Amino acid sequence: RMERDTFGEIAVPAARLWGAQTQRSLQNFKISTEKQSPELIHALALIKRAAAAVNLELGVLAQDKANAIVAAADEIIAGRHADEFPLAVWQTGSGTQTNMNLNEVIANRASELLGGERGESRAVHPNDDVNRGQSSNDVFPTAMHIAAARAIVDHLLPALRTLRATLDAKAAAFADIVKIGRTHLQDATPLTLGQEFSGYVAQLDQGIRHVEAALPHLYELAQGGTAVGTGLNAHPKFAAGVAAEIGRLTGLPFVSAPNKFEVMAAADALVFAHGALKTVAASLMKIANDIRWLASGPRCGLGELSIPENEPGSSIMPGKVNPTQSEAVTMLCCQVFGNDVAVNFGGASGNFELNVFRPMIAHNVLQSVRLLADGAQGFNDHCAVGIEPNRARIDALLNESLMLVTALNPHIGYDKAAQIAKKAHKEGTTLKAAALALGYVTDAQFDEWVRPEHMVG
Amino acid sequence: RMERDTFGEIAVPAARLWGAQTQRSLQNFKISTEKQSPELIHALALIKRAAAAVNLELGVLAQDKANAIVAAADEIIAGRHADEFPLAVWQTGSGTQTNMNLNEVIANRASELLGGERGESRAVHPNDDVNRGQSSNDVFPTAMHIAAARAIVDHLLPALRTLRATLDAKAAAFADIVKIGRTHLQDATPLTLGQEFSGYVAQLDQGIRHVEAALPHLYELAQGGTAVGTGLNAHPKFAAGVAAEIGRLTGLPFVSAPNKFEVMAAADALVFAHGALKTVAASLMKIANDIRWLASGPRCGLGELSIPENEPGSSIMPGKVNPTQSEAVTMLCCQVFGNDVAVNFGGASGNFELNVFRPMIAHNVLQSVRLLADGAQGFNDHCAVGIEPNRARIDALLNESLMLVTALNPHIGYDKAAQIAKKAHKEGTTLKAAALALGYVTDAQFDEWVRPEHMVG
Amino acid sequence: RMERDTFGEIAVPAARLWGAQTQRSLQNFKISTEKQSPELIHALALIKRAAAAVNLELGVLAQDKANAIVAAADEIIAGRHADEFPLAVWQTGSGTQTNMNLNEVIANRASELLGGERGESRAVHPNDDVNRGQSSNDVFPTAMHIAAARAIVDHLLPALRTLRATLDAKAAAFADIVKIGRTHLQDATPLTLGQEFSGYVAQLDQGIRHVEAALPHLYELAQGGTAVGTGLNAHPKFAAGVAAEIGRLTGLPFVSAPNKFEVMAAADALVFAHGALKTVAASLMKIANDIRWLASGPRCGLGELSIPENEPGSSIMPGKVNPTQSEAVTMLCCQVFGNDVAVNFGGASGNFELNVFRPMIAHNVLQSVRLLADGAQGFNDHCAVGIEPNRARIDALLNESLMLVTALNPHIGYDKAAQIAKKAHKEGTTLKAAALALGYVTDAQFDEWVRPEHMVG
Amino acid sequence: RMERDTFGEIAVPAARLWGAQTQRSLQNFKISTEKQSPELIHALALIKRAAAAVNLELGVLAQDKANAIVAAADEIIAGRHADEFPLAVWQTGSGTQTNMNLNEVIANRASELLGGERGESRAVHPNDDVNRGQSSNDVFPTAMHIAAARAIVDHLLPALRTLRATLDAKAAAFADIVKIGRTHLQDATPLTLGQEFSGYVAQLDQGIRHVEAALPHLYELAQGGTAVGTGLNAHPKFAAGVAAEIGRLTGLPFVSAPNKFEVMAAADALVFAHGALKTVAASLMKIANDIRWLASGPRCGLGELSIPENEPGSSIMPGKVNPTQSEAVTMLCCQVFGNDVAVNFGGASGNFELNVFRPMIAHNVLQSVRLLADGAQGFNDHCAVGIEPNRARIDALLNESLMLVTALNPHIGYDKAAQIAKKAHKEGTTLKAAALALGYVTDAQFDEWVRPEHMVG
Ligand code: NA
Ligand code: NA
Ligand code: NA
Ligand code: NA
Repeated sequence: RMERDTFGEIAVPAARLWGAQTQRSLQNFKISTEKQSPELIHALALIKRAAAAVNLELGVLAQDKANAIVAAADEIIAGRHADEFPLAVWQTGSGTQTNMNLNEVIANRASELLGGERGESRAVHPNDDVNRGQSSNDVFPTAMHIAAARAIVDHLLPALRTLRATLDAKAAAFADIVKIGRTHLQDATPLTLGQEFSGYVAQLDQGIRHVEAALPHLYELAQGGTAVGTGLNAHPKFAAGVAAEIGRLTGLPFVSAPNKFEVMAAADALVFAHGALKTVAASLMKIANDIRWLASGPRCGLGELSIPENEPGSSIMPGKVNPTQSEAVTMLCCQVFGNDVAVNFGGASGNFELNVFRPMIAHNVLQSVRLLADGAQGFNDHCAVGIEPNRARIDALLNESLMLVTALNPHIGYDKAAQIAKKAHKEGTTLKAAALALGYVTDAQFDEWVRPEHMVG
Repeated sequence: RMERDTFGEIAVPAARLWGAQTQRSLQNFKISTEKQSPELIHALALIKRAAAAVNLELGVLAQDKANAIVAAADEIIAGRHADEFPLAVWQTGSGTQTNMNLNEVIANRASELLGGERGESRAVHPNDDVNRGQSSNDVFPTAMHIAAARAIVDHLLPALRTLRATLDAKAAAFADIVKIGRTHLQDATPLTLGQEFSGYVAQLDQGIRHVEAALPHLYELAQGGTAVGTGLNAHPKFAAGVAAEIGRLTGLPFVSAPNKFEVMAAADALVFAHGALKTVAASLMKIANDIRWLASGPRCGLGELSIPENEPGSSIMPGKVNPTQSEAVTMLCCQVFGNDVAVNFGGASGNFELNVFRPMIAHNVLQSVRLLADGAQGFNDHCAVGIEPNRARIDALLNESLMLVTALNPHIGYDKAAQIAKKAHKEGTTLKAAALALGYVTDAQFDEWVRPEHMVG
Repeated sequence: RMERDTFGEIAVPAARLWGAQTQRSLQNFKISTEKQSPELIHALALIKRAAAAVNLELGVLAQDKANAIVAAADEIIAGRHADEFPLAVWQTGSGTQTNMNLNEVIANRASELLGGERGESRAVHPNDDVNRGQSSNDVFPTAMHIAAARAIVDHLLPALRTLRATLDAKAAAFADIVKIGRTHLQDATPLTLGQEFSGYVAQLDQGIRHVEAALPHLYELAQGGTAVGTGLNAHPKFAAGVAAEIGRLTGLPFVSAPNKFEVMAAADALVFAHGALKTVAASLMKIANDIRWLASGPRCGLGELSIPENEPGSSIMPGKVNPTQSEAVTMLCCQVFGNDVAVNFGGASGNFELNVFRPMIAHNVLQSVRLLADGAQGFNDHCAVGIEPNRARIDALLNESLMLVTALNPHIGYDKAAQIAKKAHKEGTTLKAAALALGYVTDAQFDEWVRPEHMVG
Repeated sequence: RMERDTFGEIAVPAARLWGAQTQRSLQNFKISTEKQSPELIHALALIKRAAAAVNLELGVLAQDKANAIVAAADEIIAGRHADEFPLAVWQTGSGTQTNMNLNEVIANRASELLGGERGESRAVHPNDDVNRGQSSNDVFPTAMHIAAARAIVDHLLPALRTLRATLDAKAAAFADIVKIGRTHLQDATPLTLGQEFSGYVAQLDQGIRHVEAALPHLYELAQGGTAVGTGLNAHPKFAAGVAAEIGRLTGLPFVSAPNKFEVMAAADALVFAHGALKTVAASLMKIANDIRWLASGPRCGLGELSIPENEPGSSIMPGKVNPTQSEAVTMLCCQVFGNDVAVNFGGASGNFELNVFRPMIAHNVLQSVRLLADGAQGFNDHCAVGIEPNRARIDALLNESLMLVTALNPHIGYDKAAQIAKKAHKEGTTLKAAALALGYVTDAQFDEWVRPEHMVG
């Protein structure tokens, strides 16, 4: 069919629900392959849903149009129009082209829901009805905040809490397994496997609190600032009304931003939220790395842990288990670190009344949230829940090390203890063998005095 | 149908061409939505094509299988199997799961081409035939290098050369337009609009040479290193043969890497290539920014340039032209900067015989190439070719500035010249008006002595 | 003099207060020129001061030694031993060499304070007295947290609050100055200069709250974890005692870390704090940029603001004022963004019981704090306090723009309003001139209907 | 004494050689503690030396002044005026304040060398003589290029070549030591220790070539572009003359930049050079990491290598050797990655005729060069030259692994080989023990058939 905009008319495939402007600009920006995320499209649709409800309640929009717009927005949110959003991330820096994409798709679909047709005859107008009371300039920042906040609360925090619960159950189960510490990669003072795991659990607790610290600023919505922040041409109740309705729809305490200029001229809440995300990435990197190192072998590595084997091995290559989950996590943590830089450059580069690096900022923040959430969940399900200690190997490393010699200090003094360690080292023997050789400690004394289970605090 | 691997059997949709391992691991890594790029899948298929040809020539693979494998690989390369590669970037760090995806799809399709069926009855074996003489460990590094090099030569360099040609044609056309320089954002010494544009052209020339400097290392292929770099179990002629065949297929001087350990244990060629890409990003950022600033207005900005209007305006809002191409470019340049960090962290994090951050490294490098290439092309087509000078505005800024006062220095000395500038500034007048007021310069003298066209070198 | 360690003896200049190990390792790490910051050295000295007091109170350290150690630590904190800390940042990753530097300097100086001598005869032992109850492994993380927290509270937050107060006083003063908005760099809807400034103020408020959100984790101290986190060989009251004493000394609510493993195996609090710092950097970049752009000229820029001239101009080059403070700030904001990446790579790279990227992490975090604090203060003092509006220029841009045409919409309808704007644009005239020409609006009507002061909400 | 500038007079300590402007602006920029590097100050002095010589040769500068300026510049270059350059990096973005610092110090010192005095009576004028024919705008870019190029050629490349030679001598010495490979951290196919080391050597060769690829653009000098690139007010022979003289002084092929606008409006050569530097950082990270991992223990790590012990150990803690050199290198590699981001943001942020992020860009590039050069040298001297293989441990890991089972494939087939590996794994025995138990291979057959020395290509 032919759709129309202020430049004229243009053919749009009958099967598609977008209009003139989307079609026109689907030719101006063949840049790469990244498109707006479903999360972001859904957040935009939620704003359109909320605006229709509020505009109905205020008496400025007819009920039939309002209801059809709400129903169309709900279909988008339910995932039923996956193919109607074809535009690139690399577009207008305000996200205008994508705002128009929502307006046109919702107008065409709402028109069908009213018994009408797609295209120039439609009863619902993209700008005058779907976009009523809004500007591209205040809609897109609003959608960024909503998309990021909901992804954090509904996807990331629960995944982190699940992994935390698992590692804490493992910590409890491993509380009595004494192992050799490693500092600088070198044999060190003992601790329990449970204590080491309790570190990971605490890192997750800290990360969860840091991420939560990003929410209050994200909850502040630009909607109602209109073109430049002043609220010119907005209905006086729209800002508060839309924010309350978004709150009702999401279950989260969204509020109208106390300073519209700040949340339009800048995307600082996304910069800060991403700072929290890269803190989680640093923790997950460490956790994932420790686990793959501790499970390395089966015979020329550390060998302290066994992990589940996800993908089929060789039969000739037992018990070679590649730590695929740790590799996926460590890779995505690198991606989060890169994404932070892209967000930072964009966030820093606002000019005057509007930051126009927005589609890129949103693309990165939402990707980072998905990566960390799915990564934590997958690592939980396919690795962490099945971690097992190799108890004999752990205990052999512990007792064949040189590190337990400090237990002898009270009983024979530092110098003789040091003398035994040096001799075991030089000769390739156990501490016990060297201690017996020097005549400094009987077999029975060694066993009574050298108790790893008493050396862990 | 039921397909089988060493863990057992698993259902695969009849409509799909992949096998047991792809299907199995399409459930282990539901991480986010990023999949391997077509560029990378094509480079992998090219290796399989080359291996089949070489293995035929060496006499180790039957002609019928070889021909069917080549034909299947060609179909993948022609874009006919877009839906047969469903795996995430966030997978095995070696890219093994994706190597298996190629082997299985090509085996199933080659089997059809031989008159056979998909699945367990197939005549072509994914590992024993499609993967003959190869390891996942040496295939994936090879494909990274090929994908990056071809994308650079076939996509990025031509786009950069096109933009360079356009800006140089503009430089020539604007060679006699004298304008006010700006340093620190402040009014400064004059230059021509052509000279300013010649800067952009030179930045593109420099960038093209820097990017070309990344090619020789990318041309070095790991193929033939097998599991750990030694070439154990490779046919002795395979490494050289495959590299020559990849050379023939691509038209580029690919060679067998002189040190297999280096191109397997590290992805340093990709790290370096991405260093070149972020240099281009810094240049494009500057170019894109200057152009949008110089075109800012229509009345409260700089106003020196007009740019084409891509997307329909308002009718009420002439001549407001949002610089959409500059916004797309500046955003993607931010993305390239982030991508560099992700590449760097991954590149730095190899252990012993294999770097296993590879799918992430490849994802970023290939994205950056696409962004810069399509970005440069779009900026060319939709902005640069239609840049026009606002000649009256440029000349008004020039002659109403305070900067031309230095022309008077030889004729009345520094102090009187400085005296005129200070008076024009204080009084809000032209230099000429102040010069006449002080009685230091006649009207006729001003016009004879103050010649911007002689102040540009 | 000759000082001694377990490798033997080594000459130390008589004029210096350090000992064998510092001297020895002042030759092993001639890497570049960066040394530990005074902030970090002071935080280390504070720990030694606190340990001495606590160890005295517990009865394990003699009063004379305790008092001399406290007095020596105080001298370091007062800045009296600036030349006694010669080691590089690029040292042991645990900061051990620097811990030893504190122990040796304090031992030698305390020995002098007791009537003794520097060197091998000293009454105070670096390890057995100054380092009593401590490990390098738990001291350095403790000092990182203290140094970062105090620098945030005592240096950065007050500087940010001072700049915020100034910009808010400016906002109030400029509340009635109506100006042209700019979105995408293009002329847009009006707002007041005060409203625009209120955006900056709100960004600072947000940043201050985000930075404060980093403090609780920084307040958690590793001290008492000893070698690997377990607290082996620590006096049972030392951890709580030292944290309380650091609290008393600083006025801040430092506490013993609930999980020692987490704050030793990782530096995640510093990663998060730096995430807050780079959020402030993104805001300051925007603020500093807007101000220099708005002050650009004097005649070929935007020209809306005048800023103080710090450094002497030319006399021939009035009124060229280079925005030096904005340049310093924008440059240091770039540095903060880089520093974040270095912190992130280090933070992510802990192994097992100890993260050994610590001197580098600390160097970056503390540099970023200093840069942002001194930058905000300097920008306040030398730029922000003296910002003045160029009222005639602002009002001329406003009224000579095309943007005020929307005021006519209610009185003559959109189409005629749009018609006037298009004609002014095409002809190079004011809106009023075009409106009179078309006979759509009288002079008196224009003035009554087009009221910028009513178009700002 | 009192010195004077266009704002008036100001006290300068009699002991210091700088003048009014340096003193004045030593109060405007108390930002943090970073000052211009000696490398950069020396490069600036070299330009002043070259300008004096050229200006003498052209007849525009008196011989006595020229000679005194040259002599003063030489003293600065010889390191004799370390305390005369007190300004911060965080200054004018053009580096003007630092250009003035050189002009004033050289003028005052040259005046002394002519029999005159420091201060207002001086015979040599900072601007009119020391800065003759130059602008701050073209001097600073010139000095950045010189400083970076010389640091690369004279400091970094030789250090990299020294480390490369050492690791290649080690590779040769270890060519017959067969060891277990590791991929994904897991036991893998064998290779020689020499082959593994040859990887590191090849990474260094590649890095050296990549760094060399940055030199031609760095050799292009802005000097002669004057204020905005046009060369207005430059002597027509100055650009070529100064570049030739800098070439003569340094031994390097410096040339006048073919496009002055490009090397003034942008610092793209520094962006690219830093891209090369971060490639070297990725390689050094890997090398340094592998070595510390391979030397980890003495008993609960990998244990394949011994490294020199730099700093004194414990006596009680043999043979615990912390890998301090690897820690210093890995930390500084993180710093280089961060520095790249700061350089990139600055490089991307030029406006119109001048990039004014220059002191920050230079600070980072020159720091990265020093870190990598001193890091490589220190790692060479204090680690690499003394690396020794633990031959018994290497051979025990090899022969007690499961990996050698593939040697049996030709002699008993895959299935029986796989059967032996599975049994050794399950039972905790050697492959030989399991092979004998199953009756599949005699003792004599095992030794004849399983030859690690034939499994390395
Ligand atoms: Na003793
Ligand atoms: Na004069
Ligand atoms: Na109308
Ligand atoms: Na068999």
